[PDB]
Amino acid sequence: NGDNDCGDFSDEDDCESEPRPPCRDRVVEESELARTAGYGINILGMDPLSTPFDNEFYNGLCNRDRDGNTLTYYRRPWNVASLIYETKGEKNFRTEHY
Amino acid sequence: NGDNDCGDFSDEDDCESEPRPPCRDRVVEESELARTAGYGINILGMDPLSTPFDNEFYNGLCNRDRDGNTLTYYRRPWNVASLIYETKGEKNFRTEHY
Amino acid sequence: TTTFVDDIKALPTTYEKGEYFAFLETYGTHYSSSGSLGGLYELIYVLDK
Repeated sequence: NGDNDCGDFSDEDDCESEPRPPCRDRVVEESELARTAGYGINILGMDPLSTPFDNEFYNGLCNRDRDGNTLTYYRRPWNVASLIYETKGEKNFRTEHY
Repeated sequence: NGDNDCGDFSDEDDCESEPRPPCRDRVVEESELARTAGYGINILGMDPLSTPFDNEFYNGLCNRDRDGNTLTYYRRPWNVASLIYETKGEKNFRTEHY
Repeated sequence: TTTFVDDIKALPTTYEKGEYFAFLETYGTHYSSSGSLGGLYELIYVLDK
């Protein structure tokens, strides 16, 4: 049913019924975005590491993520509970003289 | 009857009668707007979160949302009770000297 | 949604603070009854002599 979990076509290897699509609307895959939400940061080490878990598998009906800079629809995997696209921005400055 | 609740064709799996459309007028879907009205802000945490509930299912006849910057018709889901498009704008400034 | 309903369906009933605290971070503590889409900006300046 278009649910890729193990490999490229490991689960979809045997298709007896018709290839029923799970979602009909055009939703672009999460390319280079928070899709890779797993991180192995070391409190004693350095910057976060790669993802420790699978973040591509999804359970059922695609949960729409209709947000972002441009007009495009992303997917949120079943492993990621939330995906916000807030473009927050701030800065601070200070000075002193003795 | 063109009511997407379960899946792309989960509820519409068996269509014996003609595909009667629920609304005849051209009403564009709510693209990237308040359609995603669910937010899970943490009082002890940070900015609001994603939607915790399905916000696409609608009950019956489309409720017109004829408002916005341009001339286009949006949809309001059955989960969202109201959707106002008021373009309010304000600003404030202050100064002092000791 | 089917994801949240399955979480409430597969949910304990004997005051499991461990999972409830875990479930609390998943969907936040309290949802928004009314919001305001848009955006705001602010600027703050200080000076002392």
